[PDB]
This record gives sequence, structure tokens and C-alpha cells, in this order.
Amino acid sequence: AKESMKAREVKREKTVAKYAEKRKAEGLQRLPKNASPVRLHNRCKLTGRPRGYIRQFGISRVTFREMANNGLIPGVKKASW
Amino acid sequence: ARIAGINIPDHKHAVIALTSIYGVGKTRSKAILAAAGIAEDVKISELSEGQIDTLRDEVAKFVVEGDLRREISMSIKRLMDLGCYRGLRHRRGLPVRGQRTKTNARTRKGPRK
Amino acid sequence: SLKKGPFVHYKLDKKVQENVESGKNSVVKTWSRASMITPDFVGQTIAVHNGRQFVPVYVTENMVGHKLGEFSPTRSFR
Amino acid sequence: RIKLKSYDHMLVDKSAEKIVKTIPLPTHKKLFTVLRSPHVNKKAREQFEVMSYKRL
Amino acid sequence: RKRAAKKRPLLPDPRFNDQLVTRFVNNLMWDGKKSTAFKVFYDAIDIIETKTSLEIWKDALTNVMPHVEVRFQIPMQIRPDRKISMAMKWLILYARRRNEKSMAQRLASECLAGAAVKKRMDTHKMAEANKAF
Amino acid sequence: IHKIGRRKTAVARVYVNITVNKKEFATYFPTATLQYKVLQPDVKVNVYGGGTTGQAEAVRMALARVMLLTRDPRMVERKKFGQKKARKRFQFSKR
RNA sequence: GGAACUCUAACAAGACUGCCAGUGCAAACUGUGAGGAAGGUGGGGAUGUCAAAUCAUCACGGCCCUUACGCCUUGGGCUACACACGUGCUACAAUGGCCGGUACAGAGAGCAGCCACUGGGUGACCAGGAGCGAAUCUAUAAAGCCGGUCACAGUUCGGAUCGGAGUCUGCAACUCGACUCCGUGAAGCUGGAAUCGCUAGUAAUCGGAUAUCAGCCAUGAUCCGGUGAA
RNA sequence: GGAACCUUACCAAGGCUUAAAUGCAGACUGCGAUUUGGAAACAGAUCUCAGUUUACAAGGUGCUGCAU
Repeated sequence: AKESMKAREVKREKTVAKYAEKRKAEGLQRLPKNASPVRLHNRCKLTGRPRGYIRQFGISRVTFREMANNGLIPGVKKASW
Repeated sequence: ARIAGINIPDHKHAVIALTSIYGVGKTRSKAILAAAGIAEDVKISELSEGQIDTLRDEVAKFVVEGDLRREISMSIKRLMDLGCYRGLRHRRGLPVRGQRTKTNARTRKGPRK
Repeated sequence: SLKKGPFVHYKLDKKVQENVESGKNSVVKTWSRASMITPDFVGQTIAVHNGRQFVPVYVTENMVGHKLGEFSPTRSFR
Repeated sequence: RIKLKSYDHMLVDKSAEKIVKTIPLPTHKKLFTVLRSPHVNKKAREQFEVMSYKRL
Repeated sequence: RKRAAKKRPLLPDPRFNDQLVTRFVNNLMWDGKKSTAFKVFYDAIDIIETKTSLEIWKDALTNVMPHVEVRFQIPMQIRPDRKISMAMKWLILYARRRNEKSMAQRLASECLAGAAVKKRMDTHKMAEANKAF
Repeated sequence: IHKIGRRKTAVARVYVNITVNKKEFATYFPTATLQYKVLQPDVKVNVYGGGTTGQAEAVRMALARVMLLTRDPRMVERKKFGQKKARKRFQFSKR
């Protein structure tokens, strides 16, 4: 969750912006090995915390719980059935 | 009869008795029987000698014997005598397919030393 | 990599082709142990990084199916 | 009135009865089970449901 | 402090329209399978047709009904109804030790009226000993 | 005469020879216990829902409503977190 | 082509021991009748010391390093293995296995995709190619039923181990992925004191879905549906 | 509640010091493809919001949940 480690994700995301037509055209691949979609781990996008992630809200479980409790996500309620 | 070297069906069903031969199994035995043309439900103690020979001819097609036994033996000896990871693993007697040599490795290691 | 095309590193292949063309020379140093042994690698000596050092391997003929990392043990148990 | 959707059962209804001047279509209810404590108390979760209502 | 009981009412079976057959197949069930238990019971009672009907089975179910149980190891009567649950449980438990082929085959112990009366005899012999309590 | 069965999950709409979903009484209830549970003594049912026993109990409830009438309120209990099933927990030690 | 039903989702009724019997100044229990229901209908969210877990979700008082205990990379380790305790799955069999016929769902997901259909291949899968950003289109349940076999043992039960040949993802499958396929049948024939869960759609058993998503260890976790006890 | 790289915080070895990201402070103007050394990071050329000095911060999944 360090600043360097969370900025590494942004650097890799900015690196995988080009080469979108190069990787689309088992050989002929001399790349910086960072322009691949297999190295993009998803963070919490506020704190930058791995080990728990929801694609819908894009944040970790602890931030999701705290915001859903203190009314920051429209729609969430207390599930009961 | 003795389809393979010394194996004996001895009144069992065709497939269940022919799968007793080392090298040949359920699938290839069923394939052999379907290509030679004998019912699988009938027993072995009543097969005619013509059917016996017709099945022998097609069982002598696959490498199913001590020959294949020692073929895979030379395979493991080849991968062993060159210094491979699988070679040293076979030499020392621990699981080779990437299983955890921690707990649940008894069938490969042995009893409690 | 799995019968859709043999996988050998570009740099490794380029540096061993010139060696096999010039004949017999010094050991070839590498880190990419993920390369598969090629019939162009026979009779050659490779110092491959293992975890901290470089273990040598002499490709005679028989490892042509195995990878360049099947040798060079990584963990030292006893 | 063609399909309109919201996240509350009393706001989209007022919007739709406003449109009808100026059909249920069952709601979509998602559910999440989130661990409560930030450190190990694993046998203590919390369920959070998200409704999505849509009508026309 | 259980304070109540409900006895879990039952419903009869199509064949023999009897209420004891339902209890028997309920004690016979395994992993929640009633159809195969009914099938096994029907095959067993049809195999028993060698020698009458399920009457002989229900009368053999009587010889396994104890009248006093030990539970300082004091004897006491069980209940007017738990007798026909101990009898069924003992029959079904000791019919699974017979080294026959199928379940319907090894269930042919109703004619042994054979590891079922032995339990009642041992219970009576152990209850008549501690009669001074 | 119309009737609604409404067992555990099955729903049968009895429309009172005993035909079921354009089929016969044997292609839908082969078992003896399935042919039973019709203890009432031009019938369409249009059943849809749970299992065979559930549908049988539903058509029984409907044929009892058109004349057993007690609708069984039993439903599948919800699985609760921290457990393995609805009413069974895990296994612990040192207690 | 229809507005009666199921259904969906908004509003209402219905359970208040209220009705009828006995006890009691009173609350209140013990039974019956009506009813879909009973006596908080059932299940959940609600939760009024141990200097207990986290300075690794986050913030922060104090101390320490800043040619660095800070920072970008490649390779490796987190999978190491003589042993142990805990949590799980499967099998130890014929109310069972196998080849066949025949049915019955629910919820949830789908352009970070679901795939109808056709052609190649035993198979995983590949090529072509509709429909669908969702009561519209796709994703084909098992147990169960009927018929034949096996007729009892390390077996036509069992599934670990190992060799060879392939498919998918990804720059990369040896350390360390999954699946298919042809070989093979190790320990296991109800487990010692001791200990665990469960009072009704419960336990037991069978199947399906979701979450992290390039793939995946998934037998873990969260749910749903079927059969169903003492 | 997804360890092949990535996650990764650990280890061995190559490359950095006002910083691999963010505010600032004072100048000098209007992203891409090609080529060499390489395991990459990074260095040296063509070419057409970005690039470079000086003093500033910065940073740590570093230690104590018995300061919070």
C-alpha cells in the first residue's frame, strides 16, 4: 500500500495504453514485458489495497462497509431475508 | 485360453477378463472387441477358436506387455540419468508432479520412519 | 509454446546461433530458464541463473525435450 | 412509457406516474457478504443488498 | 426443560394401507431416500412369501418388544409406544449383520422367530438380575 | 372449478380424465407413492415448480380445495453465514 | 388472438388468547371450535471485564534510517520436508458401479462476455457464425423411474502415485495452472480411549450458481433448489 | 474473497541519488516509428501536455495496539 507500489500500478496502466494495435497483430513479440494485461492487479483506488476487491464499486471491503454504513453509496441497504 | 503370455480369463466376462492383461485397459479392450466383432455381454469360456484368433490378431497390434513395462522403464531411466528435476525426484522417492512434500505424501514416501 | 510454435528466447537464440556458427567457444550465460532445448543447443555449455548463482549445463543430445530449467536445482535441502 | 429504472421503490414510481400524465418488471436485487472486522474475525460477516427497480 | 412434545404425526402408505409400514421404512431410510427403502421392503416381504402376508412380519416384530429396560442400573418400563420403536430399531440393526447377498435377502429375519430375540433375552436376563431396585 | 396448489415451490392450477400437462397419469407419476397422495375419494393441472413430491402435494392441495386443505407452510430455511448449512455449525477444538 | 388464474410490485385484510370451557382482586397459564396460520407463524438485521486483534485497510503522539531499512528491474522464494495437531473431500460397496431410456427446478450471471446452429476431432477444443447490455437471446441438473449385467473379494468398489501423447490462458506452464486422453489399480473391508453438530423442510444426501477473473489450486467462502427422517 | 511475472512487503545480482509518484519554487519552447549495448531496468543515435540545473519537501508493509 506504499506510494511507490500504488504508483507502479498507475505506471503499468499508462504503459498499457499504447501497443493496442501491436499486440493485436506466439512470435514477433519483443515488448517491454509490461505491455500485457496479465500484470494489471486491481487496487481499492482510494487507499490502494489488494486482498479484496469488488468490480462494481471498485473499492475494498473495509471502505465499502464504512461508506455503506455512513451513507456514501446510493442504493446500499442492510440485507435481510 | 492364453491370449497374452500367461493370463487367464477363467469364466469372467469378455471385457472384464481381457482388462486383466497388463498394458490393455477398458477403452482399448472395448475398441478391440468392437473391431473384431464379438459381443461384450457373453462370457469367455464359450468363445470359438476363430474368435479367439481374430481377437489375438488385434491384441497383438498395441504394445501391451512387459515390453511396454520396460519401455517406460527406459523412459524413467533416461529422464533420470541426465540430471533432470524429475530424475532426482525419482531417485530420492518424493512426489514429482508438483505435489506438496509436506503432509499428505504417505503413498509416495512410505510409513512413519 | 505447446505445439503452436516452439518457445525460445529471441536473445538466447540470437546469441547461440552465432556461437554454433563460429564453432566451439566459451560458455553462454543466460537467465531465461524458460527456454526449451533445441537441436541447435547440443554440445553447448550454458551458465543459467538459478536463484543467486549460475549453474552450468552441457547439452549432449538427450535433453532436447526438456526445458533449460529442469536442471539447476533451486532449493538446497540438506 | 418505455423502460425507466432507478434504485428506489418510491422515486421511480413518482417519475413514472409523472410521465404517464406529461408494469412491474421484477426488480434486480444484488447482494454482498463483506467481512466486518479488518483483521481476523472471519466468522462475522455483514450482508448488504442493492435494489434496482425498473418499470414501463 | 423441554416442556413439550409433538410426536410428529405420520401418513400411511399406498400398499397395505398400514401405519406401521411407514414407521418401518422411515427407520429404514438412509440419506433421505424413501422410494428405494419402500422398494427394498417390498422385495423383502415378497421374498418372505415362501413360508402369510405382512401379518407374520408384524407378529415377529412383537418378539423383539422388551417390557423392561435397565437405565445404579435401575430397571423400569419403557413406554406403551417406545416398544415399537426399539423393536424396529433392533430388527433393522441386526438384519444388517446377516452375510446374505442383498438387503431384501438379509432382511429375511422375520421367519427367525436369530440375533433379534437374543437382544430381548439378554435385556430380560439383565433386568431380572437387578430386581431388588 | 379452479384451484391453486402452491406447495414448497410447485404451483398447480387445477381446472375441474386426470390429464397432466398434455400427458397421462403414468408418464408423470410412475411411483406408487406418487400415484398416491390423491386422497380425494375432466382434470387439467398445469403444474410448474419443484420436485415430484412437491408437485404431487400441490395437486393434492388443489384437489382438496376443490371438493388435506391445510397448506403446509414449510419452506427451505435460509443458509446463515458462519455455518455450513441452515442449522448446523462448524467443528471446533479445545472446549 | 385473450384479461380468469400463476406471476410480477404497490396498497390493504388477516393472529388480538381475540372465540368457547374451567382457575384466579389481577396479570396469566391448561384444552376445544373456526381458520392458511397459531398462542413471539417461522427465519434474519438489531448485541445494554479480558492492558483481547489489528501502528500491514486508514489516520496518528514518540523513536530510528535518508548514499539509506528509501527506489526501478531480472531470477528465485511465499509450494522448501524426517515429523506432529486443526479444518475438509473421497472411499472402504452391492437399499452399489456400469452402459441405455425417461423426467422434475430455484436463484444468480452474461461486450473483462453468455453461445443457438453448422463443419473437423473419441475428447478437452478449433473455424465459421445468429440472438442478447437483459420477465425477450444463450447457458442441456443430479438424486429419482424403468430394463440388463456384476452375485462378494482388495473386486466390474476406491482413487493416490507414475510414463507417453494433446487442448486453453498468458511474453513465459521446470521450480509452480487447469482440462482431456491411453496406460496402472497403493493404502483402504467401518476406525483406540477421547470428542463434535443437530428438535422440522432440521439433520442426512444430491446438484446448480456467485465472489474475487488472462487461466487457476474452488475439496475453501456465500447462497439456491430436489428427496427427505429418528 | 485467486502466489508462474504482476500481488511481493523476502532473498542474489545489475542501475539511482532533493528521488521511482505528488506539490512547489527561477529558466528554455511548441504522446509516436526507427538503431546499438543488454535478462530487464537503463545508457548512446535518426526522427518529431514533454524534456533539464539549483537549493525544498518527499519516503518507510521500520519499532511499541502496554500512548491512540
